[PDB]
Amino acid sequence: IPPDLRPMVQLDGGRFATSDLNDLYRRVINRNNRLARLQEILAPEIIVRNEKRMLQEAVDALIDNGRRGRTVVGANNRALKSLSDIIEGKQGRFRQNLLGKRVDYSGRSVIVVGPNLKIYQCGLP
Amino acid sequence: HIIYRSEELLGAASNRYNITVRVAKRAKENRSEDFDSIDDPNMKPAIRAIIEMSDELT
Amino acid sequence: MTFYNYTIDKGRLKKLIALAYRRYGSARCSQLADELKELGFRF
Repeated sequence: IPPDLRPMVQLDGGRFATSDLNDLYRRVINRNNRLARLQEILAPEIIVRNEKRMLQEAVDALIDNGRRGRTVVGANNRALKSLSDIIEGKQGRFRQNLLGKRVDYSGRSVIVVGPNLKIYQCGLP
Repeated sequence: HIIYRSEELLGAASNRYNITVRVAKRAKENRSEDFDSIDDPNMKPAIRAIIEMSDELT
Repeated sequence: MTFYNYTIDKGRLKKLIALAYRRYGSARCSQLADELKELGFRF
């Protein structure tokens, strides 16, 4: 994904506000560089078989977290946001950013009853 | 009397979604023709397109 | 014009609003409901 769709900003206290896509992308490359390291030094086959199984679980948790195996977590004990979990839910990209948007030139207030007026006329402060 | 002029325009037209495009396409001509220093605050170009279209309807 | 010589309820008011739509349209029907609520708020 492009990096602006996984933004990394810094807060006022100095901490960084990372996304869950950066933690799932890093699990793929860390297990892919280990597989290229084990295949170069002629590792035992019980370690290469276990490394390819974790590479299969890293991509599947990146695409749909919690579909086949167990749901991976991060620092907080909530579920990580995968690539598929941002489009299917009620808080996904379809039902919260495409079918319904927050508009400009808008506002709200409480309403009171206006008598001595007409229809097609409203009181505006 | 603007709401009485709009009900006469929507009637005898057979398509209420087509005669409102001709009002919106005439208000842009009245806005470009009113580019001089004289600007009437009471007669908007969107309101003047409804009065001029109802006078030619008869 | 007709003369309504009976006591007016809510259901008899909706027949008057529906009769003004069939004969006069929407502009005169909204003016009738605008004047009927000045009469109700006063009395």
